[PDB]
Amino acid sequence: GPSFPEPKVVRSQGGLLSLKLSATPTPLAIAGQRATLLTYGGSFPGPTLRVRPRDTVRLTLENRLPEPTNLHWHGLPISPKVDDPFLEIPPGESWTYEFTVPKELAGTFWYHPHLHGRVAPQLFAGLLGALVVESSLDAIPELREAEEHLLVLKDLALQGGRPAPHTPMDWMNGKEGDLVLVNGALRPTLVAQKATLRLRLLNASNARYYRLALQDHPLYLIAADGGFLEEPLEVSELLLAPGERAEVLVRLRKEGRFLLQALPYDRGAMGMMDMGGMAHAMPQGPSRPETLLYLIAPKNPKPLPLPKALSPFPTLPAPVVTRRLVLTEDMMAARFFINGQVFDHRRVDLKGQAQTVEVWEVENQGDMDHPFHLHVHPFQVLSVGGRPFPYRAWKDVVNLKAGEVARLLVPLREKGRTVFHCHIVEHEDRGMMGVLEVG
Ligand SMILES: [Cu+2]
Ligand SMILES: [Cu+2]
Ligand SMILES: [Cu+2]
Repeated sequence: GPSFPEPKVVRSQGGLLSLKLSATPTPLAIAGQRATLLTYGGSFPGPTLRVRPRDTVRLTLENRLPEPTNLHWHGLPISPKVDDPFLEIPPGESWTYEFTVPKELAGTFWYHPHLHGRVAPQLFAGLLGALVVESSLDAIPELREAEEHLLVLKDLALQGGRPAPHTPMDWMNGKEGDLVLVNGALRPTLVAQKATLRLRLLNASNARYYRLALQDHPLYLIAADGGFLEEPLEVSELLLAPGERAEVLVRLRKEGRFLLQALPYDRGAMGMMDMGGMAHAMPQGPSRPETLLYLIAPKNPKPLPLPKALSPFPTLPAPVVTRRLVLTEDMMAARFFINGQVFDHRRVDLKGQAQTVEVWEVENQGDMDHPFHLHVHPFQVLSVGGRPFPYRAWKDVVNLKAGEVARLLVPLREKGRTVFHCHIVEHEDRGMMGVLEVG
């Protein structure tokens, strides 16, 4: 096939994407070995769904797993009566998700399970896929002429031909695997045919971070989790925490082979040591560097000019309330808290008013990085760690290093009961989740 593997794309037809998708244990060949994963649509990753604004999506999920499951339409500002974090599809049963894609939307989104207590093993086993909302901005020449690819960043560990089980330490840290894959392939080669690449990036890992850097090149950020920036932003590297997305332009500068790497990054994962005293927790330190893919430039590359503008970001109404949510950890118990509490599906933690704007101050008082995710209501990151954010764009995951405060501007959109949680999904399963009701 193509030198660069990418998930099969399913496109809406005549404004309708109608698709049956099974969640099933699936034999397959992955990274040169046979393994049985849990997949959507028989593939790892699941198929990429490509839609336009105002399309209707009608997705029937058939659960052929031995445990209940559901879908989270991660990043989509749709109703929590559709993107229902409390829904349970029992084994053997089916459920149809039907929604309209919002008119003012563009970017890379994704779908994965969100059944509390079971997310980490199901996501780690292979249950995820991308959703792309294509926009009229994709027709400006500087983007239309670029060579576009999706890069699903997800790691894996195998044991006896199956996803490796979760250990107690995995529940504390979030599980990372030794197979660091792109679109389910081990260090694939991308033989570029054009000098400008447009790369949609998705961190679909349980817990692994990707400190992205392309050898000898900057990256030009053009979209965050949930929409375009206002103009391209040059970066030397780009950290993608679990659940985050980005879109970048790569302007290949000369012929040759360039490594795209996940540079060493210390997210605060912990190990245990015994040095004659008692057993003590000790930092794992930075991750070892990983090569994600080999990028081969074309002959005599002459990249397009960057676009001068992308999408203006909405001027939001003045906020009507400021909220403070404090993240803490009990590492040895693998328990994780928001404002001193663990998730309870019966308890409403925040009550807000639809079509008002709130300021959310999220403070990480733990020692690990925590990627904070809010369902249903995309937000504008104002600042993190006391540093103003260098661009305006819709995000739905914000990474907090130890001690940092993020200030978010949160317009409340669809009414209903939804959740916010750490997207180290082990931490969510172990209680770092709360309930927001919008009325
Ligand atoms: Cu998610
Ligand atoms: Cu969630
Ligand atoms: Cu966390």
